Amino acid sequence: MPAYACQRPTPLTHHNTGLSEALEILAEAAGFEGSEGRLLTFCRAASVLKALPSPVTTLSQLQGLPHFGEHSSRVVQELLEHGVCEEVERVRRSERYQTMKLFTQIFGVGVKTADRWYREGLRTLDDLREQPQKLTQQQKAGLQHHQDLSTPVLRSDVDALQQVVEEAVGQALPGATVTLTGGFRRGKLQGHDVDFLITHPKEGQEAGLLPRVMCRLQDQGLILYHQFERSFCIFRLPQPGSWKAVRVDLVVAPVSQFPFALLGWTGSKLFQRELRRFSRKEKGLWLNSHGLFDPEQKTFFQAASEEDIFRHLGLEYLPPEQRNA
DNA sequence: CGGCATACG
DNA sequence: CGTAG
DNA sequence: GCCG
Ligand SMILES: [Mn+2]
Ligand SMILES: [Mn+2]
Ligand SMILES: [Mn+2]
Ligand SMILES: [Mn+2]
Ligand SMILES: [Mn+2]
Ligand SMILES: [Mn+2]
Ligand code: NA
Repeated sequence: MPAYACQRPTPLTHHNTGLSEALEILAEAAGFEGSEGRLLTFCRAASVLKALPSPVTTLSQLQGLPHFGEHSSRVVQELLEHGVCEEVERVRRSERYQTMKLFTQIFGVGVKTADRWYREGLRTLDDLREQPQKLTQQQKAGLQHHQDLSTPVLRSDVDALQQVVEEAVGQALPGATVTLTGGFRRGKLQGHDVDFLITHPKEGQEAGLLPRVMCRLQDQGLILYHQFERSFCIFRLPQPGSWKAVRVDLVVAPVSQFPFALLGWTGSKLFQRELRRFSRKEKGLWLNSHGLFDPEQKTFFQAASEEDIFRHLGLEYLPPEQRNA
């Protein structure tokens, strides 16, 4: 088992679901306390289990696996022996965890804002609604639409959104293309948001495109909220006899950068952090969603595909459906 | 022990 | 500070 | 919390 998640296939569904979910509770709780290091370790240990070819049945099977030390191994041992881990259950039913999770899941609210609200005694969404004076425009939108935004987005929803985005993009710039990214590109059947990457085959024609796209969507009455190259919107998606709010991200990249932006926006989050860590620490190259930089020769690697990028990093190619780290 | 990814709005 | 993957 |  390789030590970096970008070195191993990770499918969407796997053979250690319960174990990985428990470790990801502890990872999330570490984040709510600001312990980014512990969050990462628990996230990586969870992802190792997702990559295994069969169920862990015995503690012996953890020996030699990367990111399993005393703590993550104890968690697994208790779940193997009792079907529950007392630490995990204590986190689950703690008022701190429940409230931080409820608050941070609001669009516009991060750990730091949720933490300050928690320290102020706030616990519920209606607590936040009673003092709108204390909210940003973005948070007011996230709270107004919170119920819809908590409802799973389905693939049928995605196909309808993509057609309307393509129609606005085609008017903004003939020849521009729309690619579905994020978790749907990794094969998920449901999601909590939809992500699109927009480019044009003639380098430079994409400049100025996103304002033109947004203005057209707004004029069609489709934009419930928006605020450049990245747009974090809330779309009005028609539904049987009604509609629902859906989070949509629209991103523009020049075709020279498109492989890097595709790679980054396709995720997963952990996969991209691990890929960039691997790039820098093992290969001495600096990766982001714009490009891959050699800091010794001071040159950018030209890529025509994701396959190019994996090759330039010395990694076996992984299709999106195996990047579910 | 230091590191933990790296951007944009 | 928020957002993204 | 774990790795190197
Ligand atoms: Mn026991
Ligand atoms: Mn997404
Ligand atoms: Mn998104
Ligand atoms: Mn840019
Ligand atoms: Mn230390
Ligand atoms: Mn970037
Ligand atoms: Na949030």
